Amino acid sequence: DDPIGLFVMRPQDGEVTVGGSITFSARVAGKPPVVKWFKGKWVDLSSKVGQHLQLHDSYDRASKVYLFELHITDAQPAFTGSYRCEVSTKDKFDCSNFNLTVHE
Amino acid sequence: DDPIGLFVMRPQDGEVTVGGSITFSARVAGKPPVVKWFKGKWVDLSSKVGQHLQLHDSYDRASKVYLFELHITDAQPAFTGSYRCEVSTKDKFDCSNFNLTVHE
Repeated sequence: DDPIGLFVMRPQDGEVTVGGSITFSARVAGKPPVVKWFKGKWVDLSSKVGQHLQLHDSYDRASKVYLFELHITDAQPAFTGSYRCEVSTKDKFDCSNFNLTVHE
Repeated sequence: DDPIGLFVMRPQDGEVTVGGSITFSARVAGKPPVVKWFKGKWVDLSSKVGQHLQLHDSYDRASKVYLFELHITDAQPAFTGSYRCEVSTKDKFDCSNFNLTVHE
C-alpha cells in the first residue's frame, strides 16, 4: 500500500451534536515535530483558541510517539466543515485532511 | 479507514537502477487542481526540469480525473531520497510523501 509518511495515526472524520465536545488527534514517531491545524486552506486554528477550541501537544517516552490534539467544545453549527492537520520535522512535511459534522 | 483527501491515487515509493527512468504520479478528482513536486522539505522540482527530470499534467474527460506526472530519467545515485507531492484546489490542500531509491 501507500508510502509511510509522518502520520503514525492520521486525524479522522468526526461527528458531534450542537453543544457537544470532540477531540481530533495525530500521532507522529519521534526537536519535536511541529503541528498546525487549519479549517479550510488558510485559517490557522492556533489563532482561534478560546472557549470553543483548544490545542494540546504531548510526548510518550516509552513509545517515542508525539501526540497532537485539537479539542472542540460547545460545538456550533458553523464549525462543520473541512479541516487539515499539518506536521513538520527537520526533514519532512506532511498533512492530512478530515471533516467535522455538527448535528442539530 | 482514513478520511478521503484530494488524492484518488497517491504517489508511490519507487526503485530504479542507475541510468534508468521512472515515473511518479498522482490523480485528483475534478479550475484544475495545481501540483507541486518537492525533494525534501524545500526543493521545488519545477526548478530542476531538464535532462533528468520532467513534469506533465493532463486531464481525462470521461472519468473527470486530473493526472500529475513526475518523470525521472537517466537516474543518478544522488536522486535517491525523500520526495513530496503537494496539490491545491480552490478549497483544499493536500500532500503525499514517497521515496525514490536508485540502485547501483
